[PDB]
Amino acid sequence: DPEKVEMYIKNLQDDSTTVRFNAAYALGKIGDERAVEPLIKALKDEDWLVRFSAARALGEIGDERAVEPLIKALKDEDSSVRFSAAYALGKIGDERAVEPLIKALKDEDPRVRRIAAGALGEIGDERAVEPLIKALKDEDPYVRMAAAYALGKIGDERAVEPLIKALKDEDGYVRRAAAYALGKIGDERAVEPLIKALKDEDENVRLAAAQALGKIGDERAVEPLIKALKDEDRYVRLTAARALGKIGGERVRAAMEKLAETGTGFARKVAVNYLETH
Amino acid sequence: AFLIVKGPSAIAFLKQFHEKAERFFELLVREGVEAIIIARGEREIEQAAKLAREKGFEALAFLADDIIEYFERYGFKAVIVAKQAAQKIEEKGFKNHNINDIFELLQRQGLRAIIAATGLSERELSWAQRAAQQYGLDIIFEQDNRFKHFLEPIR
Repeated sequence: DPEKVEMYIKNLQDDSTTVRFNAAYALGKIGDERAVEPLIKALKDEDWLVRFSAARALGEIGDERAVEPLIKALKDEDSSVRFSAAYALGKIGDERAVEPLIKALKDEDPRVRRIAAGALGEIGDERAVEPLIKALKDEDPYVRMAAAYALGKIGDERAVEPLIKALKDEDGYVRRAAAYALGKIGDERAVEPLIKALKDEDENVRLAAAQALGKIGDERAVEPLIKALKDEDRYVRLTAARALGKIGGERVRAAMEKLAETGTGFARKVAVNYLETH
Repeated sequence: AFLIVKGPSAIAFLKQFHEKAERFFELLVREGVEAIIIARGEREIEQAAKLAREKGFEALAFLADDIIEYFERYGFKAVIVAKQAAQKIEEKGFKNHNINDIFELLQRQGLRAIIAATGLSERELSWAQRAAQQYGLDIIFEQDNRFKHFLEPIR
């Protein structure tokens, strides 16, 4: 409805703060390209929510023209606006956002650093790799987590040994994220540190370790995973069982044969069923 | 129902739902909650409270005179529930548009997580999870999608 877009467009210059940000929101939802340049202008409104909302709306229209102005909004005095700008750019996906996002890895607001790491992950540009490896050292656990998620998604081998060390983190969220990222990268050097992680206090860590070992598909995991079938946590158990099927072969078909014979409980059940299949 | 119990664009924003707007703004500032619980309405709540307490989070609760005992029993800084029998409560000693932006307001005063309690509809769970994504909040609840908001930080 062109008549509505235009009205919200003029609404961008209203005197009411509320009318300005509600107009930038609505334009964002309509998603019409004609609003891009007027929204580019709102990125400098005296009021932060208006700016926040202009940046968000541009993330949504997805027009590459918003990129340089959004790169500027990354330096906004207000941390909400910077968050909204980093989110908008990761969503547009334009490689020009890359070095500015890398700079936002050092913002004083820990949310900005976090969504910067995420935006980087979404773009997939290998230049983010070493800076994201720095961020595994961040004072903030969520930032450390975000960085490992972004590294797993990027898939660059250089992330591996820094991710291994993150399996040693004090926070169970980062440990969970490091294991997940290692499973996704699928480098065999993770196989041994993940086997340890199967004995973690946090059951979210054990779950991800097991899953990660299933993806990796290396055979040294079989017996450590047979054991995890006796795990107190139900989800750790089911996942260990999933992981065993993913690593096919006969070595596991032989662990499955003895287990059908000398096994009890869930562990016996997956043995017969696996054998029933293959 | 739709009322709170305790015991700048932020102003232009709150106004939409003007003197009590500023009052129920000082709400969000004073305590500055680190957590919002979302529930249906009672074992679900005892969990969520000490689940939130597990991270030492001073918290708010949202759900749709039991409501007054939640204060002593859980320590909440505020409850939000969802006629006009609020007057009974006030006596006892307890005081186009994007409504979801309240999350950004709370975040700036220190909000860090949502905690979803048992029995929320799927509709409600995805709405809470969408908000965690879009406002960069944590959300705490069988598999991968428990951490969807971290795996897919850009929606």
